[PDB]
Amino acid sequence: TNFIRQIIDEDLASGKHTTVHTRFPPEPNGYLHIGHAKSICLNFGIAQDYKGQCNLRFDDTNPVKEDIEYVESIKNDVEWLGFHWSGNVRYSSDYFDQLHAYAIELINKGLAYVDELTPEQTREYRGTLTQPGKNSPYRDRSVEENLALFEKMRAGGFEEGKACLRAKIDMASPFIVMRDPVLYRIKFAEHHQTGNKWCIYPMYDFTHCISDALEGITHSLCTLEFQDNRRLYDWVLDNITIPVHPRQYEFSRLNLEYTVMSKRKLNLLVTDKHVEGWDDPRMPTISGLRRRGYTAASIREFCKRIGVTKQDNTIEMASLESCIREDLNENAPRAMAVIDPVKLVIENYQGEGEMVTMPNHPNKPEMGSRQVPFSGEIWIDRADFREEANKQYKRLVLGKEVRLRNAYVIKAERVEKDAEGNITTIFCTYDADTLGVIHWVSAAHALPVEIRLYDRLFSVPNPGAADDFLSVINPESLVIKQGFAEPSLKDAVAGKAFQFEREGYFCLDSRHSTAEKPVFNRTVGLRDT
RNA sequence: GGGGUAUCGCCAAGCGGUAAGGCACCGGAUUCUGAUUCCGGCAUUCCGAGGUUCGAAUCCUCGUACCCCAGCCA
Ligand SMILES: Nc1ncnc2c1ncn2[C@@H]1O[C@H](COP(=O)(O)OP(=O)(O)OP(=O)(O)O)[C@@H](O)[C@H]1O
Repeated sequence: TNFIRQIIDEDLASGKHTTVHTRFPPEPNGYLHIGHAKSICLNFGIAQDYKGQCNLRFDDTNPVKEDIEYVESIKNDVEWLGFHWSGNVRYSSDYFDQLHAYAIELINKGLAYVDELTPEQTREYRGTLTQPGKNSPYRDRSVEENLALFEKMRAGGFEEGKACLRAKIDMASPFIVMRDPVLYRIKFAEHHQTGNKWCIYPMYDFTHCISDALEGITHSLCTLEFQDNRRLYDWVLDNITIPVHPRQYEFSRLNLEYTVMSKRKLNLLVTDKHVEGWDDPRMPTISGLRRRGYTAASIREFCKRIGVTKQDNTIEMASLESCIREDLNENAPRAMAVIDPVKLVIENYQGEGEMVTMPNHPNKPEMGSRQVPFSGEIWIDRADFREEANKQYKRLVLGKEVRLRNAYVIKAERVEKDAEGNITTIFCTYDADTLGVIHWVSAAHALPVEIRLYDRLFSVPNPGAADDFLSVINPESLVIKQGFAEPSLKDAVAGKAFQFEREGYFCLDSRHSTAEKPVFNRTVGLRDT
């Protein structure tokens, strides 16, 4: 339970409400991100918990920043997380004629006027954070005059910025938001829903409260920056004929260590091609997380974990990463692949190669078993062999034995070096009556596989607070490798996390994999210690 | 000037009766993944100073710190 639910409980009990109706309202100007997921889980979660409704409403009030691509991707991610909205998808643009009708009521009551101060001037008259503002010389036009000027606006008679509609509140109010907040501005831009029907568009504050009222939203939940704004919310609803008055409650937004959430910024990474696109696996976007191999259930857990408070905060990746590991550890069928490979032959081995039965899950027999080809000329990961080591090192030293995964206890004997002091191959003896551990892959039966080792995108924890977040990108956010994996991975499906034993949970990258050359994104590493 | 917030390294319960939980972390026991699983340890102390009370993280003063607002963006 959190503060928002205690409020809802009181509301139900006191008989203030009988049903709860929330909404998630993203603007379609970018893909959704892990931050949005916190709001989604909150809004849609309360609905199903209290057997209530939650609308998906696209706040599409600014046509020059939104695109249809986003509305489709947004609907996509919402479902993927496992949530369904109430009834049909809604749009603020759905209320354009209603909004305009309400602007007129405001005008008719003298609570709004068409101002003509330029954009620079409007800023000047607004005062500062310590100095009150001042009434525009156009502030006292007659209702009749305002009706005329507004229709001129509506009818495209004014250039952009040459006139706008404003609420007539208080230029000296300590709330900067109540100093005659603009209600309509001219934009001769094709809207993705209403095409060119409109050339004057409503501002967020005017649109949002009226839309919540019309939809019968019982609790408008959004982030902390809107606490001041709440005053305008109520002011609008108090001066127009509407029969309900939704209440807004604010909770703090999610900040994740090492990542930027600002869609402006995420947009820069994409536009400047510093990442593949919105769903690149290093992005904090829901679709990127998906491609990265996270699971809708792991994200819901994350939300469940971070809580909901008024407290500003920054979660460490350790918490996110914890969630996906827990999920995958339980449901991921284990398999084997070698990322950095150095050849290892067993001379002692006689035969064209046998077959070893390995479990799909070392702790869950229920998940079945499989037939993995063993051999003499195998593949091993470089860092597993040590020509020289100490008691700690529990892998393959040039003097002792090491158990192969689910196979034979081999024994290191004779190395062979590459001219440049490197190791070309390892020769070891095997003990036919054997069946630390190390993973392997029969050279003869090995499947060529690309591996994409992903790390955090930024090299500082709050790249946001940097003078130039771009200059603080991690150059090792993605490190590609060519390795080998057992042939069963021949049947991996896009997004189906496997646990490459002793490395990390990996998943087939849709975007890149092909027939011969599959591509595996490393979702998250294993607890290395 | 206004609106907000202050509990462990990072989250977070608490709502006058004596500091939950989770992530990280340190042990130790199993383990053919240095994984998983188990065991145990991690706030006499709740931004600071005063005060009320039998008892205060919780009430009341008085400070201090941080966040948000001056888009015809949301
Ligand atoms: N980081 C966040 N943490 C929690 N909730 C968020 C976060 N960012 C946005 N939201 C919520 O998502 C809802 C939709 O956000 P919307 O896409 O309209 O704008 P925004 O993401 O705040 O701004 P921007 O488009 O500049 O990123 C908002 O009502 C807000 O409460």
